[PDB]
Amino acid sequence: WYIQGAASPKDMLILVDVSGSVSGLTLKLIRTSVSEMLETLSDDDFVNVASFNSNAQDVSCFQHLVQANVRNKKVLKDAVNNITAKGITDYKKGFSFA
Amino acid sequence: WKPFETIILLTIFANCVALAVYLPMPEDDNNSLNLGLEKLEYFFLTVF
Ligand SMILES: [Ca+2]
Repeated sequence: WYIQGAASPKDMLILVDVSGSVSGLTLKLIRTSVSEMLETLSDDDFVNVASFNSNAQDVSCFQHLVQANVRNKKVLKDAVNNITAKGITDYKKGFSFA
Repeated sequence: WKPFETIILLTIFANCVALAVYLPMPEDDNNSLNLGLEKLEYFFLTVF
């Protein structure tokens, strides 16, 4: 209730950095922030989740911004969890894909 | 004669600073100074 009147609905898009340097304590922290970030999202809010390491793939099956209802968010919170860090960081292919 | 004994003693001190400034990163991840430092290794590999 606080959130819907805080602000206007929003199409967000979470990028996740999956380069090798992140693996460790930091990688562990990211999977819990994104799940946390989602809690914030609402049905009126659309959201997808991407991830980059020298190529930007998209974390799940979706490929476009989806309604971020209870179900869709459940899919994204279940694909954020299985991520493995490997590879070169590329912020240019990560923001092109975004 | 005199300085070839001391330019190759100065080359080797420059090879020990290039091993020092290397920064090891996990999982094959590299910043841009580690890439220019493996281009220095080739130049230190032929002088020796
Ligand atoms: Ca990195």
